[PDB]
Amino acid sequence: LYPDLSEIKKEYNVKEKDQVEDLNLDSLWE
Repeated sequence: LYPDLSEIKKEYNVKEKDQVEDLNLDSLWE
């Protein structure tokens, strides 16, 4: 329940992932 209580930690926690998953599900598909 409630927010992620992060939403600027999460996005910070995701931006780092939203920048790598590619190189795993896009870097080896290239």
